[PDB]
Amino acid sequence: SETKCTLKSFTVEKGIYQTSNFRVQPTESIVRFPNITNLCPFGEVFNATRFASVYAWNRKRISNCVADYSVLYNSASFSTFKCYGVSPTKLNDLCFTNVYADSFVIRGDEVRQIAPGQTGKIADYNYKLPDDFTGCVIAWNSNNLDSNYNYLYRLFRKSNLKPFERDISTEIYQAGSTPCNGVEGFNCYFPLQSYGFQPTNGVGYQPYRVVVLSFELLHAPATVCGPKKSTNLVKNKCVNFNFNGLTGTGVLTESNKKFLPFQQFGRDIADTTDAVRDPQTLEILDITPCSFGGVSVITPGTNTSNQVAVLYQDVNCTEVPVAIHADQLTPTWRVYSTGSNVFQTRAGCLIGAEHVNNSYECDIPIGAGICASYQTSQSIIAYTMSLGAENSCAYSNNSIAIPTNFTISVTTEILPVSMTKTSVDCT
Amino acid sequence: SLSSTPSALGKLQDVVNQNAQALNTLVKQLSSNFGAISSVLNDILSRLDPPEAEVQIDRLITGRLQSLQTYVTQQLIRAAEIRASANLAATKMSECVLGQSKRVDFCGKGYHLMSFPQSAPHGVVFLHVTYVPAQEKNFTTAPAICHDGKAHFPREGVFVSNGTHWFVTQRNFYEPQIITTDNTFVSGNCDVVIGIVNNTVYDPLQPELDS
Amino acid sequence: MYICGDSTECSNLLLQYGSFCTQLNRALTGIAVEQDKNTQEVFAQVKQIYKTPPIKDFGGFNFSQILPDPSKPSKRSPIEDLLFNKVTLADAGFIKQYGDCLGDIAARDLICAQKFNGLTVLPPLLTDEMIAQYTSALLAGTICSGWTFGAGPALQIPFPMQMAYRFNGIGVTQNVLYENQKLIANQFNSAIGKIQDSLSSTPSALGKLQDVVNQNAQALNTLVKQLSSNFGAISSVLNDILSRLDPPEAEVQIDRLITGRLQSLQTYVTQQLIRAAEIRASANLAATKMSECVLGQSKRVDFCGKGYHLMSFPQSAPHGVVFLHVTYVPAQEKNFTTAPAICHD
Amino acid sequence: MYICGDSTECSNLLLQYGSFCTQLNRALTGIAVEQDKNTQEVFAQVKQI
Ligand SMILES: *[C@@H]1O[C@H](CO)[C@@H](O[C@@H]2O[C@H](CO)[C@@H](O[C@@H]3O[C@H](CO)[C@@H](O)[C@H](O)[C@@H]3O)[C@H](O)[C@H]2NC(C)=O)[C@H](O)[C@H]1NC(C)=O
Ligand SMILES: *[C@@H]1O[C@H](CO)[C@@H](O[C@@H]2O[C@H](CO)[C@@H](O[C@@H]3O[C@H](CO)[C@@H](O)[C@H](O)[C@@H]3O)[C@H](O)[C@H]2NC(C)=O)[C@H](O)[C@H]1NC(C)=O
Ligand SMILES: *[C@@H]1O[C@H](CO)[C@@H](O[C@@H]2O[C@H](CO)[C@@H](O)[C@H](O)[C@H]2NC(C)=O)[C@H](O)[C@H]1NC(C)=O
Ligand SMILES: *[C@@H]1O[C@H](CO)[C@@H](O[C@@H]2O[C@H](CO)[C@@H](O)[C@H](O)[C@H]2NC(C)=O)[C@H](O)[C@H]1NC(C)=O
Ligand SMILES: *[C@@H]1O[C@H](CO)[C@@H](O[C@@H]2O[C@H](CO)[C@@H](O)[C@H](O)[C@H]2NC(C)=O)[C@H](O)[C@H]1NC(C)=O
Ligand SMILES: *[C@@H]1O[C@H](CO)[C@@H](O[C@@H]2O[C@H](CO)[C@@H](O)[C@H](O)[C@H]2NC(C)=O)[C@H](O)[C@H]1NC(C)=O
Ligand SMILES: *[C@@H]1O[C@H](CO)[C@@H](O[C@@H]2O[C@H](CO)[C@@H](O)[C@H](O)[C@H]2NC(C)=O)[C@H](O)[C@H]1NC(C)=O
Ligand SMILES: *[C@@H]1O[C@H](CO)[C@@H](O)[C@H](O)[C@H]1NC(C)=O
Ligand SMILES: *[C@@H]1O[C@H](CO)[C@@H](O)[C@H](O)[C@H]1NC(C)=O
Ligand SMILES: *[C@@H]1O[C@H](CO)[C@@H](O)[C@H](O)[C@H]1NC(C)=O
Ligand SMILES: *[C@@H]1O[C@H](CO)[C@@H](O)[C@H](O)[C@H]1NC(C)=O
Repeated sequence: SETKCTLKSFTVEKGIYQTSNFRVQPTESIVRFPNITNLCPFGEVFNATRFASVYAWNRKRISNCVADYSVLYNSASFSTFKCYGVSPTKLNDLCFTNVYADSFVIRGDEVRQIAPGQTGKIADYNYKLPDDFTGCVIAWNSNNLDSNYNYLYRLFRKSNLKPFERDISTEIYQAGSTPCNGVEGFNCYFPLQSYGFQPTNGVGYQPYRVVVLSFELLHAPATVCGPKKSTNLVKNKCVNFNFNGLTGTGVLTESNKKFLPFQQFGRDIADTTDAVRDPQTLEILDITPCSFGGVSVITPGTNTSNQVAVLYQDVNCTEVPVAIHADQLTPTWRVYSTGSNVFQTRAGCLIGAEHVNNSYECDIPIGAGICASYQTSQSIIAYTMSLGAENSCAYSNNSIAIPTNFTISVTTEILPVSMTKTSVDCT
Repeated sequence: SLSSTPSALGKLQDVVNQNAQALNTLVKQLSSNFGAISSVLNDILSRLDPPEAEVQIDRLITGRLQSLQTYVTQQLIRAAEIRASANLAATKMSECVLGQSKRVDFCGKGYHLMSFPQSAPHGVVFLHVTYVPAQEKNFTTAPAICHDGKAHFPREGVFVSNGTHWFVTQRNFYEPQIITTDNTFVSGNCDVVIGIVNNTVYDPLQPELDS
Repeated sequence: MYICGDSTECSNLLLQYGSFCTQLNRALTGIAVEQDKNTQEVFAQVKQIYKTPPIKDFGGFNFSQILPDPSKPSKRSPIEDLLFNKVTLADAGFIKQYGDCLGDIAARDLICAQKFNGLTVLPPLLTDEMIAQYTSALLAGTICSGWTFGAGPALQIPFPMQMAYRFNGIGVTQNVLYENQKLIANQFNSAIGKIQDSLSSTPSALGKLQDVVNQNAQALNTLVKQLSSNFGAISSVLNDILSRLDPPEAEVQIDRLITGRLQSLQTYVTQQLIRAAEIRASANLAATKMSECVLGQSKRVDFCGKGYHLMSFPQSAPHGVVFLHVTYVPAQEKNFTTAPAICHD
Repeated sequence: MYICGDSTECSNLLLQYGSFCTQLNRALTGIAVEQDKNTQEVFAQVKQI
């Protein structure tokens, strides 16, 4: 049936057919995580009374602690929770490295400015995010909680602000051809300008408190993970591993990789992680993806019989049920995973075809000199193809062989000459 | 032989099957979203304003252009293959129907005699009339025959022996002949050749001279 | 597996692109079947397996360097054994299938199916032993019979007599061989020895075969190395896009990855189809040379060597065939005065 | 130069795609070498002048 679906037909002709994988691969998951047990200093980023202004936004380096982002993610005190490059739901299981938390205060119209790749006034002169930024921006209205000319900004910056940099210089900006003598004149103004927050001025000018959390990644073993539970790792079975945020699906198997102590991940030529170091126990488990897919069925044609043989490409006949995950397969599929007709050819493990010691012409080419044929009661037999009839002309000097008769034989050579002339109207 | 064997014209039917499969795949690739909200342009156009319908229409355009390019490339490759086969067929018609070819196995298993063309759907069938030897017989052979001080080699033939006497035949048909001077030529004495045997080469002039 | 390895979210999106993987698999299967047919057409010309000559006295001709060597694990001639050591996969990038790609080597492995990113190398239908047996049968039939074994029943003939026939074929009488038989045999043996020495000494002797392997490994190393390209997405790994982004804003990066990897696969398949056409042309030429020169004597000039063709001997080589063309070359010319006709009375 | 003609931003954006520019150069170089091989094969039959 898998072959009939691969060819999208209800009738299958004689031969070998490579079959696409229609089977249930996925299974349980593991969340193996490091041994860090302490809450991050996330409390003093959102419940602090003092907040430095936007021109002097305050940055803290959170590292080496667990932090339940769900406690921030569930609170209704926030209005904008815009996450770029990540999903707030997935912030829990993800383990990042070297989290950065910046905090400041802006006005209502200025909240939109806090976003990657955007031109504005504070976004261009006071706090500029990178063009690509993996993290979140959380801004909440605090109108009747902070309003007062304490908060200020840099109205007149020279050209712009390099992303992720601070500048609190009080030098007077030069805004004209006349060189700035040092005191603010007609061509010179104070960049440090403050707007007095009023308790009743309008929604646009209501103060807002903003925190930007940036989680850099691909920066050596991560430390700041979420509130995940380190589950017991299970080998030799399909899993969904989460080794320090290294999500993936496959089979974990004990490996002989040397894995010098500083190395942690391991990769193949295609830059795909085919190994891992378990954070709890420093053991190397290579990852072999599930969904075998390398299966070819041998059919004598559905017109003749519904019997089939199954060839697993390079699997070893003992390891056939371990591969293809025969435990999860249907019972009709399991008949072709083990039995009394297993035969190990150099082209793989063949199940369902009985090996015979005779040799005939190749009917269905299996490979490596092995062929298969439906013969009679009737069954599929696998043999070694015979090269030809075994004759021998006895070479003898001073002896010749001369024909005393002839035969007129008419052969037949078919040669294609032309194919169908077709045209396609592209439009 | 042509009728009883089912897959006799297999390579002529493969052309039709391949063309039909390619065209069917090209037609069926018109029912794929390629990421768009639908695989029908009218559904996209009747549900979406132009600025937002342009994205889905562009996705459909890219997918269908990719399908057309794949079809044209595979058709160019197949046309190159068919052109090679047609050049071979033209060479075979020139060298085997219009002549007699000495090339081995070019026009059948055996010594080529003639060929006959027969048109078939999308191709040509050559009936190769050839000559195959049969009913072999083993004889004793000698590179040369030593007459009185001279070595005789067969002009066009080979020396065989039916057990007691020596004949010279043609190499492709047993037609033994009496070894005479008109059958052989002399190229020295009986010292250099390895395997030279002793026999008599009859001269078809001594009986005339006697009488 | 190459595009959306063990990812159901990616597989569902790949389903929206129609039957593209089906076309790619059909093309690659056709290429592999054609690769088997090429060897079957070149080597399986005559299907009568003639035994290696036991009587090793052919009037002076040696033939030991081209006939199978019984004192070897494989019945390969010394020249064949020397040819099989000159084509190497050491510089090939996809040499990593040296992990015993016949049933795994260490614990389970599962190489050449799911250890790489979906790329496998199927084994040829005709093993090297079978190809060597075919070549040995051709050599034995040529030695015992000549050209008669390729045009009907094999007709035995002493080798000096067959060489006299082949001398007559090029326009030189039989006595020219029957007199300098020892000289011709010594020249043939020396030429075969020189061929062996030149093959053993020159490093890049089998440059045509090796350049094939280096062309098929480079085409595969490009395929794996294009799995590390993000193609504009946020990452080159689907397992990171899925573990970071929610479905609605992840299906815009997964679509980019799918498009890039599909384009890479299509490029590989197209270039491989063109290369397969070139190899098919070469295999057709090799089959024609086996038919017209190993199984006969060819009058076509420079088709089977520089000179007047006498005979040819096949030798299997990694992914190819080596023809040893024995030809007759005139030498030691001399000036004479010639006339069109002679006026008698 | 054909795709991103003298543009650092475009050249950097083109690096996201893999060896899609080395492959084309390799193919064109192979064709160019094969042309010289064809010319040598047809005409340079006998080396004696
Ligand atoms: C900043 O300080 C505020 C002060 O309100 C914190 O909000 C408070 O957080 C606690 C702990 O999560 C909440 O307690 C919870 O309340 C309900 C009771 O029905 C239930 O979900 C739990 O059992 C738990 O007791 C509390 O309700 C919440 N208060 C308000 C007004 O929202 C906040 O967590 C502090 N930290 C940050 C980062 O904002
Ligand atoms: C056909 O030619 C081959 C060589 O191409 C001849 O075989 C060679 O035979 C000579 C004489 O026996 C060998 O020389 C000696 O052989 C043994 C080796 O243990 C030893 O006595 C000496 O060290 C010396 O090498 C020679 O090695 C051998 N060559 C090979 C490659 O095996 C063969 O005799 C010829 N056939 C005939 C004349 O029927
Ligand atoms: C070999 O052939 C020769 C020639 O045909 C045979 O000798 C002849 O035999 C016939 C039949 O007995 C006689 O009529 C002739 O007179 C014989 N000719 C001579 C010249 O003697 C000979 O018998 C054949 N040998 C064998 C063994 O078959
Ligand atoms: C063929 O006939 C010649 C006749 O000359 C034989 O040569 C003689 O052989 C004998 C016996 O070996 C010698 O004693 C003579 O000296 C040889 N004479 C000459 C002139 O060389 C020759 O041996 C015969 N061949 C066979 C096979 O019998
Ligand atoms: C090639 O033919 C020659 C014919 O002379 C054979 O040499 C004779 O062989 C017989 C049979 O063994 C011996 O009784 C003779 O003594 C041999 N004669 C000479 C002069 O040596 C030779 O054996 C044949 N070749 C092979 C390989 O059998
Ligand atoms: C046959 O005669 C020709 C001239 O008709 C000779 O050619 C000469 O070759 C020598 C040596 O290479 C040159 O120095 C002369 O200039 C050639 N002459 C001409 C007219 O080109 C040729 O060498 C002679 N062949 C033999 C075998 O003696
Ligand atoms: C030798 O060649 C010469 C020159 O071609 C021939 O001489 C001719 O002989 C005939 C018959 O006697 C005369 O009529 C002619 O006048 C002669 N020609 C010249 C130019 O003098 C002569 O015939 C040839 N001889 C032979 C035997 O062929
Ligand atoms: C982490 O703790 C577990 C027990 O909870 C222990 O088995 C493991 O060795 C510890 N890992 C490290 C790196 O100390
Ligand atoms: C793999 O197959 C070999 C024979 O090819 C066999 O000896 C070996 O036991 C198999 N491997 C396992 C793990 O059973
Ligand atoms: C078949 O051949 C094998 C060796 O390949 C041998 O062990 C076995 O006994 C043979 N079986 C029969 C029934 O002859
Ligand atoms: C002789 O010819 C017969 C057929 O006529 C054949 O069977 C046999 O092998 C040949 N050779 C010898 C040496 O008898």
